[PDB]
Amino acid sequence: AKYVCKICGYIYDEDAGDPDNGVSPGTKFEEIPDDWVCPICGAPKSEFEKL
Ligand SMILES: [Fe+3]
Repeated sequence: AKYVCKICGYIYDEDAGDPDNGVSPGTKFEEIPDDWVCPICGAPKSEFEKL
């Protein structure tokens, strides 16, 4: 699945993950640590919406 950051437009793709910030490819959005934030704008997970 893909989620968009409502603040800046960054797309979190579960297939790509966010390796530079400790999230390997395949990690579901729900499993990402609660302290992880948008790598572009710093928005918390609450500001993402599932596409
Ligand atoms: Fe963002």
